[PDB]
Parts: sequence; structure tokens; C-alpha cells
Amino acid sequence: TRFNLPPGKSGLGETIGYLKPYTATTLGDFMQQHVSKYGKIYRSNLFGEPTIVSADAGLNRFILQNEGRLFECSYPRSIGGILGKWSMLVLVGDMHRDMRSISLNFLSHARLRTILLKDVERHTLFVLDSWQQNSIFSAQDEAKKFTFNLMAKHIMSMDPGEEETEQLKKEYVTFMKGVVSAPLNLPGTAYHKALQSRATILKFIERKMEERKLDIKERKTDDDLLGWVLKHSNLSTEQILDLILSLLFAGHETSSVAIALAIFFLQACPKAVEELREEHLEIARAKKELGESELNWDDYKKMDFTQCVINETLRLGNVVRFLHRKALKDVRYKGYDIPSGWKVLPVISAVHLDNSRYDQPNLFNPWRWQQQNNYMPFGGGPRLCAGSELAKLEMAVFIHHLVLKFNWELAEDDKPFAFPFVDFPNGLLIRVSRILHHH
Ligand code: HEM
Ligand SMILES: CC(C)CCC[C@@H](C)[C@H]1CC[C@H]2[C@@H]3CC=C4C[C@@H](O)CC[C@]4(C)[C@H]3CC[C@]12C
Ligand SMILES: [Cl-]
Repeated sequence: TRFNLPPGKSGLGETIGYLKPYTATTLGDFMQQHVSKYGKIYRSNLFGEPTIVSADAGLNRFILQNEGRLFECSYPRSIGGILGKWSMLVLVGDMHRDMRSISLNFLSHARLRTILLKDVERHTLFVLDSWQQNSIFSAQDEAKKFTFNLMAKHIMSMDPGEEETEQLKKEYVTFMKGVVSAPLNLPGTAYHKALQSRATILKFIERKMEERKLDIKERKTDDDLLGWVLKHSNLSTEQILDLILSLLFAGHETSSVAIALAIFFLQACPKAVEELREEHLEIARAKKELGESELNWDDYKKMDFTQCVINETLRLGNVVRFLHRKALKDVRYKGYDIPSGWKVLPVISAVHLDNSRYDQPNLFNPWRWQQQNNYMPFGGGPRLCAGSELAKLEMAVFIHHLVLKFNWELAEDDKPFAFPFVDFPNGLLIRVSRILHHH
């Protein structure tokens, strides 16, 4: 083959072993064994392609920052099949840049600080005020309701707990299993089921688009993303559809996982919950003195220990395990040959769990962040998560009201696994009890 390729078993495929589920607060047996035997940069045959796998933090940074120059986003076909050819995980170059710009304006700082913050709180309370005490229920399911409803409101003005919002959410439950499965469009497979849901979702959104276009004729309307792209962009119908469909997927499957992880880590770390309660009680009490009832951006900026808990939740729990890229030309990195056209997987989660970068890396220790290259849960470079500031705001507002209203406990054993999407197999069943006297 090539003398300076990274070592490996095989440049004979290893996809099944690579994808075998593992405990989400580790890298799993397959990755650990390959790194122990071959080193942090190794070769394999994965997803049908010769592949370089990187658990090396410096190479991962280099890959992400040289997007569009030496490396390019290159996901398996199931992603583009389900999220669409105009989604941001498929688009490259100028079209990707323009889609990203639209996304950034809509999670733009100004809109985020004002209108979005206020909806985030209202949706947090819609969920928390429905919870019954001393009754087993799935925290993972409730977190996805919160974040999906919030996105449906922001993108298409859909109201939470209305029938059409609940039915739309049910369609999204098929997506993640389809995205990670073989792209066999055959009756009964997970990919076929997600494509059927895609068809249903697309029909729903395009009907709402046609209604909104009539509304804009009769001058009734651009306060949500759908209205915005209709009036202020020249995207085509299909481009709008994939933008909306894929942002609702992000609303189902990203920050909801993070919130479920936080609820799990925190019930095993009561000292962190006590310190969160002090922080949030002080914010609430100050607001009550002023007569304020809604959070504002200045309140959010006070949530310093909450940010420590958010950073630690993302570091330990690793919502995203690795990203898909390909080499755009031959790259020779510290002696290793990365040939043109090969797949390249930056395992962004690896640096988070490296005991030479983080003391006791498998421990939930939010104080490692307090008053404090090694942290990339949102990716990096020109594809750095465009929702990251909304994701942190959702987590923080949800924790704010969670710790003020309730104590909680696990109803049974559970722990998160990576499939590679992160999921609590037993649903993170909890019970809550209402706090009647704060300290
Ligand atoms: C803790 C929660 C989240 C995590 C860990 C996360 C992680 C990521 C990662 C790793 C990527 C890069 C994918 C790649 O480059 O291959 C990404 C991209 C993206 N994410 Fe997030 N995300 C989260 C929440 C959100 C939310 C709430 C939204 C709201 C829509 C969002 C929207 C986006 C968008 C639009 C991109 C594409 C950026 C681009 O291609 O330029 N994400 N996310
Ligand atoms: C497209 C825009 C709207 C943003 C999407 C953000 C979220 C949904 C993206 C960012 C990182 C993505 C993950 C990155 C890598 C992989 C591994 C691949 O083998 C299966 C899909 C999976 C697990 C992706 C699932 C979707 C994901 C979590
Ligand atoms: Cl050779």
C-alpha cells in the first residue's frame, strides 16, 4: 500500500465493531483497543470507505479549521437521504456559507437576547408545570418535548401541546435511527421508515408554506423563520423545506440529550445541585424585589456556575462522538499520509476524556471550570455549531426553573450509551417532589 499511512488492521471492514454501543462517558472498547494498539491516528475500512480515524486533538483541530481547503464535510448517504440535499450537512462551498448565514441571523445575538430568551422560559415552564410529583416519568422524553416545541414555535409559530405540534414531533422520532442505519430503502428497515416520515414532514411544511404565502398576499407573518425566509431570502421551495426540516431535527436531538445528561449527572452530584440552587435563588429573589416576572439577558449572564455545569455535561457526556470528513487532496501530517479522497473521522470526543488534559476525566466535576484546544463539543472552524448559544441558553433556563421547583431521583438504574447517538436505553425514568420551603 502506502508506507506512511497510519497503522491499522485494514486499510475486512470494521463498521459493525466501530458502531457497537458503548457507555457514553467513555470512548468504548473498539476505539480504546484501536488506540492502544495502533496509536491515536489509525486506519480502518468504515462506512464502505478507506478511513483515517483521529483521536489526536491537534489533528482534529487542524481538520476542522481547514474545512473547504484540505478537508470537506462528507457524511454517509443516509444523512442526505433523510435531511435532504439542501441541508447544511450536505451543502459545501458558497451554498453552505449562505445557509449558515441565514441560520446565524436567526440565532443572532440580538434575537437570542430578547425574543428567543423569552420563549425559552415560557416553554420551560410549560413543561415543568405539567410534571406530577411522586410519579415515574421519562426525563429524556420530557427534555425532547421542551426542545422540539421550542423549535417548532421559533420556526413555524406552532404552539406547544396543540394537536399538530404533537403529531409532527411523532414523525421526528424515526429520524435518528434512520440516519445511523444502512441506506436500504426497503419495507421494514429503519431507513425506509425515516424516509416515510420525511415525506410526511415535507408535505406538512410545504402546505404551511403555501398558507403563509397567501397570508402575505392578504397582508396579514414574518416573525418566525418560515416567514423570514419567504420575505427576506431567495431560497427555493425545496431549500426552505430542507432548512426547516433539518432545524426541527436539531431541535429534537441535540440540546434535549444534553439536558437529560445534566439531569442524570446532577442527581449523582448533590453538592452541585445545592450550589445551583443558591445561584438561581439569588437571581429569583433579586427579580422579586424589582417586581420582574420574566428572565432577561442580564439574569442569564449571572448564571456562572450553571455554565460550569453545562460545560462539564457536554465534556463528559459527548452528545456528538465524531464527525465525518474527507480529504480534498493528499495531506502529510506529522509524517502520516492522509490520501486524497479518503474518509477522515475526527473523534472530537476523544480530547474530552483524555486523562492528560482533564484530571479524572470520567468524573463529573463542574468545579474544574470555575474561575478557569481541549474542548470541542460543538465542532469547529467554519462549521462550528450555529445553534451553540441557543443550546446553552436552553440548558441554563431549564436548569434555573428545574432546581427552584423540584428535587428528583432516578426511578431505576440507567446510564447513557452511544449508538453513536447518545440515549438512555431505559428512558431516564425519574420521580420529582416539589420544594415548598427554600433555604
Ligand atoms: C448541546 C447541543 C448541541 C451540540 C453538542 C451540537 C453539536 C454540533 C456539531 C458537532 C456540529 C457540527 C457538525 C459538522 O461540522 O459535521 C453542529 C452543527 C450545527 N448545529 Fe449544533 N449542536 C447542538 C445544538 C444545536 C441547536 C439547538 C441547533 C439549533 C438549530 C443547532 C444547529 C446547528 C447547525 C445549524 C449546524 C450547522 C453549522 C454549519 O454547517 O455551518 N445545533 N452542531
Ligand atoms: C443540519 C443542521 C440543521 C444541524 C444538525 C445538528 C445535529 C443534528 C448534528 C450535528 C452532529 C451530527 C452527528 C455527527 C456524526 C454522526 C455520525 C454518523 O455516522 C451518524 C449521524 C451522526 C450521529 C450525526 C447526527 C446529527 C448531528 C448530532
Ligand atoms: Cl510505499
